[PDB]
This record gives sequence, C-alpha cells and structure tokens, in this order.
Amino acid sequence: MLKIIFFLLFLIPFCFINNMYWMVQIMMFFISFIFLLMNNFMNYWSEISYFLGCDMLSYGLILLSLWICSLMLLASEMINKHNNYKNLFLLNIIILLLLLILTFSSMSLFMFYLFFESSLIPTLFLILGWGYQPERLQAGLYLLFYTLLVSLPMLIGIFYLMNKIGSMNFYLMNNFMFNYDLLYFCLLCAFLVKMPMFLVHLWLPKAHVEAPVSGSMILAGIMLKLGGYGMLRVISFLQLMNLKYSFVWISISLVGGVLVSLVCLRQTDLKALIAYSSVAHMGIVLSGLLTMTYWGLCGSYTLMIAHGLCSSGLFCLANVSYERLGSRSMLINKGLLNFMPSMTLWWFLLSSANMAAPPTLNLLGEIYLLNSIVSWSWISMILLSFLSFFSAAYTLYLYSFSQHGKLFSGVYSFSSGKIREYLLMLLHWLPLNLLILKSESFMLWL
Amino acid sequence: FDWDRPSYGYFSRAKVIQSAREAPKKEEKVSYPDATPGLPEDYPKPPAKYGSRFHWLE
Repeated sequence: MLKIIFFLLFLIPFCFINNMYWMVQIMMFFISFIFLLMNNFMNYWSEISYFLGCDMLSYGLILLSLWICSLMLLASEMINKHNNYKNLFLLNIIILLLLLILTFSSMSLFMFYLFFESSLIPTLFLILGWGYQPERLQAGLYLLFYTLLVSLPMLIGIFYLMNKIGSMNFYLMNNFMFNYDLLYFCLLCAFLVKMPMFLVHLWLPKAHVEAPVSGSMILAGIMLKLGGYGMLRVISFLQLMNLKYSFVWISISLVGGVLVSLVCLRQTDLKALIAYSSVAHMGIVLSGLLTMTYWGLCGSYTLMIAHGLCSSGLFCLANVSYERLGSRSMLINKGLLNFMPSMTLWWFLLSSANMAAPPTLNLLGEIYLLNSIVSWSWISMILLSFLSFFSAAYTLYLYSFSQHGKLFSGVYSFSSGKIREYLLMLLHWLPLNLLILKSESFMLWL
Repeated sequence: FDWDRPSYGYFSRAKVIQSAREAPKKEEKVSYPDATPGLPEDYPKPPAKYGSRFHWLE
C-alpha cells in the first residue's frame, strides 16, 4: 500500500503549483484506478508493508475513500470561481486522503486510533475554511468536542489492552476476550458518537447544515463509516460483555430510527432531511452490527459502503439547489422538474437508492441486516416494518415537494444544468449499480 | 634529688611510647553480601533485539 501512500505525497506539491485543481483531480481518479487494479485479498491480512496492511474490510473502504476524495473536486468549483485559497483546499483534501488510507490500513489498533483521531483536524479545516452560515462556528464546536469528549477516553482502553495483551494488531486481540464492563462501554460508546447514535445524533445535523458541499460529503461519506469500520475490527473480543448489555443499544437505534424518520417528514431543509436520513440508515447498520451474527456483520459492511455513496450524491443535489436558488429551504426549492428535468432524473435515482430500490447495493444491505435482526429477536419486526416504511416515506416527500409543485414566483435567473454536475451524479450512482455484479468482494469479509 | 627542671615545653611534644597494655583494636571492613548490583562494563551488550521494541518498531 506504500505505493498509494507515496503517490499521494508526491501529489501534495500540486497544491502549491498554480492552476492544478483539475490536474490533481485526474490524478486522484487515476490512482483510484490503480488501487482498483490491486485486488487479491482474503480474510487474512494482506499486503503487509512496514505497518500497513489491507483486507476485504479495508480494501473497499479505501476504494470508497479514494473514490469520494476525488469526487470532491468535481463537486466544489466555487472555490476556483472565488479564488478562495484553492491551494489550502487542495492541501486539506490530500492530507485527509492520506489519513483515511492510513486509518483503514493501520494493522495496529493504536495506529488505527492515531490516524482515526488525527482526522479531527483536516475535516475541521474543510468546514471552517469554506463555511457559509454564521453557525459554522458553534457547529465546529459541536463536531470537535462531541468527538474528542469520547474519542479521547478510548485512549485508556487502548493502553489497558496493551498491558493485558502485549500488542495491538487486530489478530492478536481476537485471540483474547475481555469482560471488565468498563472497557466495553469506553470503547463502544466512544465509537457510537461518531457512528453516530440517535441520542448523540445532535451534532450531525448541525455539522452538515452549516458546512460546504465538500465538507458535508466528507462528513456523511466517511466519518460515520470510519466509526463503523473500527467497530467491525474491535467487537471481536467484546462479545461476552456485549451479549450481557446489548438490548439497550439495539433498542435505542431501532426506536430512534422511526423517530428520526418522523423528524425527516416534519423537517424543512434539504441537508437536514439527508442528514437525519443518514442517521436513520446508520441506525440499522448499528443494529445489525451489534447483532454480531454473520449475516448482520457481512451486511453491515455493505450498507456502510452503499449508504456513503448515496448520501454523497444527495448532498451534491442539495449543493445544486443551494448554488442556484441560494436557499436551503423546502419552501423556496420547488418545481425544479420544470428547470432541470434531466437533473430531476438524478434526483429520483439517488432518492431511489436511499429507499432501497434495486439494483442497489444499499438494498442488498437491508436484506442482510433485516434477516439478522429478525433471527436475533422476533420482537424487532413490529418496529422494523415501520422503520423501513417511514424511511421510504420521507424520501418520497423529499423527491416530490422539491421537484413537483408549481414554481416559485420570486426566483432570479440562474444558469442551467452542466456537464460537471451531470457527470458528478452519474459517478456516484453508476458504481452503486455496478457493485452488485461483484458483491462478493464487497459482501464477504468475515 | 639533683633533678633538672625540664624544658619550657618538655611535655608539649608528642609522646611516642612503648606498648604495655598491648590491646590494639582490630581494623576491619564491613561486608554487605547482598548489595544492589549494576551492569558491569564487561557484561556483553548484544546489539538490540526487535528495534526499539515499541508500538510499530518505531
């Protein structure tokens, strides 16, 4: 994997050299193409460089990270229009990219945690250096301190594990199992905030709402997934303690799911709908994951990947409106079918994927997760039905009201659809259809 | 008695004398067999094992 790492480092200079926004973009896609070629892994750790490995679980996560990290540059061009320090933007993105690769490939838990929490900074740059709302300040406070206030405490659990174990490679922990009843909460809850959990969803709507197209795409596209990837690696040894205290987590996730869907119905902001929607889906992922059954886990991996893709594309849609009609509101945005009908196609498709319409790697997830939960406890079905029902419900409302009603009277002439955005929407969705042909690499990792 | 008054300081000098009691206390050194040892300069130092033996060898 050092091949990728050195490639990114040698891409860093382009940020300094003037007028390299598009040259950087093609390179990031090109290396993604290279990283695609490198694919032979099994469940065992593979490509063991000095301390960097790669695996089913890490391989797809990295590909999504490289994928989304290149799509940033397609998404954001107003930075170039404004000349709003394009150099700092490009440097921030690449720095973030390297951290993600090193986070997902750190074969040590401590190396993993180190890059995991190192990512706190570059994301904060991305919101703050290019935010729009005055809330951008307090939002950054929410994001950083919700994370650090629990992300720091696992640092003790990591060192405690060292003392009782002698290392932090993932295979080594798996050999052992811990049941001290604080190790469990300290690690679990610390990941749950970044997951996030319904009770600590609070920050996430704020972070997305007052963040640029780019930052929001990052926030919903990796950060939530990165929390989950840690879970998949770490719960190997939390089993007994998890079994004793698991009903609480699955309950709040499932209960919170129907609630947050009803929040979506009543919500009146494009980013707020998607933000709450993304929390809902990651609620079900957290559920299947905490089931720990084979079906749950192998499906969780899939739903994280698919959810990240759909959430990004929906954010590009939200950016499109925000960049034409200059206001996030449901009320102002309406009837866009009359102004960008070929775009409303993509609005429908990305909405479709978020409500689990096939052929859709998202959908492939819920079959796996729903099978797991139902097996785990028949009682779940009474809320699983409503959870999916209201899932599709708000997505319908989002698609219709935004695109259907009669136009808005006060709307000042704005340019029409353009190749950058069109290609951006295809690129997020079409792979989301591609993968089903070869889900086995994205479906089997245990 | 025809004795002579000693010098101004005849008793001020040292008195080196013969031994009659013949009881010199014994000159001795203490022995703590279990004192705390360190690493002698002759103890072989094989070059390090497993780098710095730290998290990722570094």
